[PDB]
Amino acid sequence: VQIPKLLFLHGFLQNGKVFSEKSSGIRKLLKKANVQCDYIDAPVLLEKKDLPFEMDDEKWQATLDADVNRAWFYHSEISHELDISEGLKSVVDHIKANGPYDGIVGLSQGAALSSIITNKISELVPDHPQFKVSVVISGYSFTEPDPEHPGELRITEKFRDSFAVKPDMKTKMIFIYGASDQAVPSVRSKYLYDIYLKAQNGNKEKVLAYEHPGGHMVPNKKDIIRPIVEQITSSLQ
Ligand SMILES: *P(=O)(O)OC[C@H](O)CC(=O)C(=O)CC
Repeated sequence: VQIPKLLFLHGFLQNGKVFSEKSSGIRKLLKKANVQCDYIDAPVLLEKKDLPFEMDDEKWQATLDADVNRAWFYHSEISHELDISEGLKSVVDHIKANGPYDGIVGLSQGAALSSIITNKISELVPDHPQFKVSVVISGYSFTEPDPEHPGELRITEKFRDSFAVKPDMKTKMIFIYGASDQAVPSVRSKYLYDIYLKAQNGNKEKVLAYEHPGGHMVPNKKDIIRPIVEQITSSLQ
């Protein structure tokens, strides 16, 4: 005490409260291991037209009532169109005011953003050290078709620096993805995992991957979340 602290970044169409509810199992284990888990809300307030999937008026009202019409950034299928400035500043401001944080945990948009923040934390928040641990749940990077490599993807130029990982990072990366996930197919999370693995010269003790059988969700099954939490707590020691 003060005990280690992790910052949790939710996914598209959630908020801090809902993410806390969805991550209750992992949070229970971390709290038992004397780790503090902080949840914050994404700043981009969505209108119905900003949804990339169908939803009726009733379900949209329900979304409004729950205060979950939120994103870290507007969705686009075209990576060069993405703008993370507001969401990034929101998290950075929070860390400035409430840090330092020993680690970070992100889901889907929150995981794309948490990965970028992991890469850049010491530049974004002067005097803040590297994270000890970064947990990337159903994450992805801002890829596009590679013109000279049909069928292959590259990171869009706007975000090349953002997803660049320096060699010899102290941070332990923990990737989590669901085998059934169709919102963010695991190929995207593995693509991002590979960037870290390469930067760490193939060291699977520093860059870890856990696949669960489920879909686009924070996993809760004992046999998956226990080893994950063990890896987090061991990095914090
Ligand atoms: P992530 O969940 O933040 O990004 C993936 C999609 O844009 C969001 C999504 O499929 C949903 O929010 C589904 C409910």
